[PDB]
Amino acid sequence: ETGTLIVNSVLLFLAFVVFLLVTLAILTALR
Amino acid sequence: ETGTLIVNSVLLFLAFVVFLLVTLAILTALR
Amino acid sequence: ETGTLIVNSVLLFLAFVVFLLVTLAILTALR
Amino acid sequence: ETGTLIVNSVLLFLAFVVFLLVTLAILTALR
Amino acid sequence: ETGTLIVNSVLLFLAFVVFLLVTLAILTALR
Repeated sequence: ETGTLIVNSVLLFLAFVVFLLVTLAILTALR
Repeated sequence: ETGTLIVNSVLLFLAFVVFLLVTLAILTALR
Repeated sequence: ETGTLIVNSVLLFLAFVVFLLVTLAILTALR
Repeated sequence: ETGTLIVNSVLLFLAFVVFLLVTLAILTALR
Repeated sequence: ETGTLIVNSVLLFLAFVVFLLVTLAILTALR
């Protein structure tokens, strides 16, 4: 009906932050 | 009534990203 | 009124996944 | 109107779990 | 219509906590 439905979906984008964390962790561990 | 109810449930899938983080961490620590 | 109210609460369970991450991290660090 | 509005706010408390993770990580790294 | 719509957006701020975790992790790893 409105963006109110997409608002929750937008939050779902937080899943990217997780890979960001591993990005730094792997940047030092490599293997 | 509508998917609006499942939308929140979908976000719950974010729980998988957590194991993904430990996956990389354990891939270097093993033990 | 309906489970729609509990749906958000259910997501709150995600707080457990956090301790799960530290569980593996501490399983290698111990101290 | 009702707690339904606070329910989402309650979930926001999950922000504490994040510091909990760093707490253990820093407990071994110190520096 | 009301803040009820912004409430979900506010939770989105949790994305900051993720960088906070890497902040401590990188504070010890540097590289």
